[PDB]
Amino acid sequence: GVLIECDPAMKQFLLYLDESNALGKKFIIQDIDDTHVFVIAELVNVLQERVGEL
Amino acid sequence: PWNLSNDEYYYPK
Amino acid sequence: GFESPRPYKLTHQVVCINNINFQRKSVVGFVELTIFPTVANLNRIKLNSKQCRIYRVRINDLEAAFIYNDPTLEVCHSESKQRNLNYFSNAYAAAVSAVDPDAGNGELCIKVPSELWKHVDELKVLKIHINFSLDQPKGGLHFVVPSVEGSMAERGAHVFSCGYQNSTRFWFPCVDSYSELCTWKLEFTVDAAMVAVSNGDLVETVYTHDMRKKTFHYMLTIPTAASNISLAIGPFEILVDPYMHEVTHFCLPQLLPLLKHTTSYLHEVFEFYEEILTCRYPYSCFKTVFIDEAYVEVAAYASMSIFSTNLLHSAMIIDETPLTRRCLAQSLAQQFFGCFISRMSWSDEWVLKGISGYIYGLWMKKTFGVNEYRHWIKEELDKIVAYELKTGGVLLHPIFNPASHLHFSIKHPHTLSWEYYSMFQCKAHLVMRLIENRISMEFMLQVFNKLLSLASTASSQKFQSHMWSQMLVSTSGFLKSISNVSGKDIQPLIKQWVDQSGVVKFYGSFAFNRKRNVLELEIKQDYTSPGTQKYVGPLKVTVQELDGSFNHTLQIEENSLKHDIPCHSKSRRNKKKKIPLMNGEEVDMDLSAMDADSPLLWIRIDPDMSVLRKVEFEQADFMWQYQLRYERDVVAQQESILALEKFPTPASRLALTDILEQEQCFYRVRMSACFCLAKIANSMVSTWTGPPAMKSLFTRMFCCKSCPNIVKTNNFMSFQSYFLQKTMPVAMALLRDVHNLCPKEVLTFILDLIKYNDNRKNKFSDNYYRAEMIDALANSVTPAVSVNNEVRTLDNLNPDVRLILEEITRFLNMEKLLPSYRHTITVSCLRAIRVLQKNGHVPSDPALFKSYAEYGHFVDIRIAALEAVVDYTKVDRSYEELQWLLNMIQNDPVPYVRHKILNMLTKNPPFTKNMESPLCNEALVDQLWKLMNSGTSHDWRLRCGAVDLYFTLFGLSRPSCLP
Amino acid sequence: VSTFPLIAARPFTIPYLTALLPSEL
Repeated sequence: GVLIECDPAMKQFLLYLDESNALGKKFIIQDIDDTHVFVIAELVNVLQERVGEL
Repeated sequence: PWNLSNDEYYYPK
Repeated sequence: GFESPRPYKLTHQVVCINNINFQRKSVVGFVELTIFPTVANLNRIKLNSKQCRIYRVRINDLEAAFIYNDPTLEVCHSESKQRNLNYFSNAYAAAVSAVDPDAGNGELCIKVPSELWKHVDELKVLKIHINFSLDQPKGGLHFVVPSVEGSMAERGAHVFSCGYQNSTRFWFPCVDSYSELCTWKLEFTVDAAMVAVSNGDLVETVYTHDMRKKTFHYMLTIPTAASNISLAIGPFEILVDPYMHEVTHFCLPQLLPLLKHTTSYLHEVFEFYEEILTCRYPYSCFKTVFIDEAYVEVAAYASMSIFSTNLLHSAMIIDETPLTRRCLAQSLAQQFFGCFISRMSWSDEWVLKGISGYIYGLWMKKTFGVNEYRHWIKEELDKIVAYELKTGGVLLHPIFNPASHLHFSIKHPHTLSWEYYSMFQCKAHLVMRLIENRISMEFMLQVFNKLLSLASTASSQKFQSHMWSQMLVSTSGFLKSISNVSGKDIQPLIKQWVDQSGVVKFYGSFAFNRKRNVLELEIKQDYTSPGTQKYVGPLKVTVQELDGSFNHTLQIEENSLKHDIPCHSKSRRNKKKKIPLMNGEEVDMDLSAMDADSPLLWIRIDPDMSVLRKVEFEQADFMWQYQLRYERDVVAQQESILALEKFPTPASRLALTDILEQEQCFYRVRMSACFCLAKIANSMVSTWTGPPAMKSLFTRMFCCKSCPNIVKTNNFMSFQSYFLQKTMPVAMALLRDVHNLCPKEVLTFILDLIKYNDNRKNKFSDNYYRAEMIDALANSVTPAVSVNNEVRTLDNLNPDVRLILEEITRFLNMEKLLPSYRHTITVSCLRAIRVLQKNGHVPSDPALFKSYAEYGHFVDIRIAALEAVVDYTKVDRSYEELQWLLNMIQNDPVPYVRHKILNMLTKNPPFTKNMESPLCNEALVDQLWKLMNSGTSHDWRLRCGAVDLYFTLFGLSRPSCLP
Repeated sequence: VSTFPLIAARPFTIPYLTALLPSEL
C-alpha cells in the first residue's frame, strides 16, 4: 500500500473526504496513527488541489 | 447431576 | 411385505429351565417350539444351538434324529498353518453364515420322522420338544459365586444373562433371528428366597411341594426377537417405583438405598419419552436388574434391563449419578424402539439404533441443556471423522461383505469389531440428527409414532409374519414414511453419507477485497484419502459482522473454488453501538484488535453442524479471540480454544483467562480454556513475568482472600464448582517452566490444597476430587535422567518426588482402612504408582499391578492394574508379562474383563507390525491364532478383540517375522 | 518395609458390598 504522514487535523479532512468519495466505500485503507495513515493512490493529487479549500 | 446451563441469560424466551 | 427366510414360521415358543444348580454352574431345561409350515414338504427343520446337548428331540411326541455341527468352534483347521488374518476372517465369515439365524442353514438340523412327512405337507401346527443339559454353558449366562461358604440365597450369589446380540442360543436352543417373531411363555423353577427375572410380566407363581423352591411363570404380550429374551436368577430385593406401578427395581441385598437414588430420575426419562412419542410404553411392566461383574455396563432387553452394581450410587456420591441416569435413558430408548420393533433383516440395525440414540439425545438436550447436547454432538462428530481416517470407513446398512477396507467382515455383528459396531451405531444416531436438521422435528416424531403404531397392531394380532411383518421395520419403509410426512425423501442424504461410507474434510482460506467490500472463501477437500469423500453439497457459513450476525450458504461446487459473499457496513466501528449476537442478547465488543479494512468480527464454518463435516479454516488470531469471548455456541467456542492452542499470543492467553473469569460460561468450555492456558504458557515460556497461570485464579475462587495457601472448604451444591476445581491443579501441573519442569512452588501449592482439604462442609463426596488431586501429583512429577544408567534407589529418589510418593503411599494406606465408593482413589494411586515406576525414581514392579488385577480385588482396581501391566509389557518388551495377560484372558471369571484386556492390548501393543521386536517367535503367533480360533467364540466379543490385537501385532499380511 | 509401606491388597469374598457402601453414612 501507500504510507502518507499527515497532521491529525488534515487526517480529519481526509476522513470526511473518505466519506464523500463515491469511487470507493472508504478512501483511507488503514489508520495506524493520526500521523501515519494508508491512502489509496487516486485522490492524492486532488488533495493538493483541496489545500486551497482547506 | 443438573442442567447447569444459564439458558435464561442466553435467551430471553 | 416380509417373507420369513425359514420355511417354517415359529408362532410361539415355550422356555422352561428347572433345577438350576449354582454349585455345578449347570442349567437343565426342556423347550417346546410351536411352528407352522408355510410350504409343503418342510421335512428337515433347522434351529440355532451353540454348545447345546439334547437328551432327545421329539416332534409331535415322535422321536426325530438330530445332527449338530458347529463351524465357529473350529473356524481354522489344526493342520492349516496359515497365519494371515485375512484367511482367518474369510473362514470365520463362512462359519458365521452357516450359524446365522437369518441364513436358512442352521448349526443343528433335525430330520423329521418318515410318518411325520404326511403331516408336514398339509399346513398344520407342528410342536417340537427338546430336553437339554449343559454342564458348563459358555456365554449363555454368567454365574457369580462368593468365596464364603453359605446357602446361595444367603451368600447373595447371583446369576444373570451375559453376552451381546444373539447370545440367547447358548443358554437354550431357539430360532435366534431378529426377523423371527413369536409370543413368549417362560417358566423357571428357582429358590423361594431368590426371585427369577424374565422378559415380560410374571403371569403367576406356584410353590413346589417341597416349598424350598417355587415356579416363576413369565408371559410377554408383544412378540419379540429371541436375542431380546434374557434370564436372571438371584435373591434380588424387590422395589416398586412410587411414580409408576408398572416399573419394578431389582438389586443385590443391602444395595437398596443406592438403587432408590439411581431409579429416582428413571420416571422423568419415561415422562420425556412419553411426551415426545404419543404412543405409551408398550410393555405391561418394566423391570430393572443391577448385578455385580455385568458383561455390559448398560444392557437393553424387552421389558428387562441389566446394569453393573458400580452404576448404583448414593445421593451424596457425585459424577456417577449423571452416568447412571444417561445409561438408564439409552437402555429405555432401546426398549421403546429397538426391543419393541424387531429388525426385518441384518442390514436394518442402523435405522433402529439411530432412532434410539436420537430420542436419547433429545432427552439429554432437555435434561442437560442445549449446550451440553451441542458439545456431545461435536464429540460424536470428532470420533467418526478420526476413526474413518484411522481405518477404512464406517459403513451402515451392510448390503453384500461390501466395504472390504475393514479387515473384519460386515456380514455379522459378531464378525464386526466391537469398536466399529459402536462407531456404526453412533453414525446412525448422527444421521438421524442430520434428518432433524433437514426436516422439522415434529414430522420426525410423527414418523416414529407410525412405526410404534405398526408394532402395536402386530402385538394385538397373532398373524404369522402377516401383521407381524408390520412390526418389522426396513430402511425403505423409513424413507417412504419420511417422504409421506414432509413430501421430501431422505434417500439423497442416506446415499450421501451411509452408502458412501465417507467423511468430509474442508480447508478454508479467505481473501478480502476492500474495494468491492466482499469476502471471498476458498474451500479445498482432502478427498484423496480412501476414508474421506468428495462433497458437492452446499456448506452453510456464519460470518459475524459489525451490523449483526448473518448466515450465508454457498454450495461447494468442484467447478467454482471461490465463493463470494457481500460484507455489511463498518459504521458500527465509526460510531460505538451495540452489536447483535447470534443469541438474542447483544454486548458491546472491543474493535481495536479487529482490522479497520475488514468489517467482519469473525468467521464460523457450519457452526450449526447441520451436515456432518470436519473444518480446518485458517483465520487471524485476534478474530479467534473475539469469537471465543462473545460466542453463544459452545462448539464454536471449543474450535476457537483449539485455534488458540496454535497461537502463543499473550492476547490469546488473555481470551482464555477472560472466559474463565466470565460468569454464565459453559463449565466444559472453561475446563478446555484451562488446559489451553497451560499449553500457551508452555509455548511462550520466559515471556511471562507474572505469577504461574491459574495459581491466582485458584486463590481467587477456591482459596481465602486473606490466605493464599488456605483453601475455602469445598461445596458441591452448585455442581459446576467441582469440575472447575478439579481441572485447575491438573492444568497447573501441566504448566511447566523454561526447563519444562512443573515449578516447585506450584507443586507446594497443590500439596497445601490437599493438606487444608476439608470434608465437613461439602454435603456431597470429595473422594472424586481427591482422586483428581492424586492424578495432578502424578502429572507434576518429572522423570529424573539416570547417570551412567544409574539404578533407581530410595537414597537417589528426588525429594520433591518423595513428598508426592509419601502422599500417594498414605492415600493408599488410608484407602485400605477406608475404601472409596468406586475405589476412585485406588485407581488414581495405581496410575500415580505406574508414572513413578516409569520415571527414574522408583524401580518398576509388575507384581504390584498383577496382585491388584486379581479377581478378589474390586473390578475398577483390576482394570486400572491390568492397563498398568499392558504399559509395562510394551515398555520392557517383556514376553512373560504379555503371556500373563494372554493367560488371564484364557481363564478370567468375568467375560467383560477378558475383552477389556484384549482391547487395552490393542490400544497399547508391545510391538507394532512394522517394528521388529524380540517377541517375534512363531509359537507366539500360533498362540494368538489359537486364541482367535477357539475360546473366544462363545463371548462373540473376545474374538473381535483378539482379531484387532492380531492386526496391530502382525496384520492382514502374514507376520513379517514368521519362521 | 520401614519407608513407604503399603498395606497388602486383600481379596474380598463379597467385593461389591464393601466397595459400594459409604464408609460414613
